[PDB]
Amino acid sequence: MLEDYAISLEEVNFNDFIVVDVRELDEYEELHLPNATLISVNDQEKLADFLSQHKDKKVLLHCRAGRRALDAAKSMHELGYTPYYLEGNVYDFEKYGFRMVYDDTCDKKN
Repeated sequence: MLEDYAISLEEVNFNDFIVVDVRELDEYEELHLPNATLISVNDQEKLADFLSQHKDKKVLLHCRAGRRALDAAKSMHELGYTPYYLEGNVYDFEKYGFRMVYDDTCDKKN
C-alpha cells in the first residue's frame, strides 16, 4: 500500500504538505522544518490523534534518515489512516532549498 506514499527528498515539496517530525524532542529542538509537528515514532496515540482531527488532509511524516518515517506511517495505515512519509536526511533539507529552524528549545540567543 504505502510504498507509493514513499516521498523522496529529491522530489519533495514540504510546503505542499502539513509536515510531521517523527523522531524525538531533542531531535526536533536541534533542527526541524518550520511546518513540522513534533510527534515521536513511538507516539502512536499522539500521531493517530493528529490524523483523527481530520483524516482528509495531506500530511508528510519526515525522518532524519527515513526508516522512522516508514515505521510510524505503517502503524497509522494499520489504524485505518493513509499519511505520507519522507525518506531523506533532515540536515540535507536546507541545501535542497527548504529552510529549517535550528535550536527552538528556547531561543538561539544567550
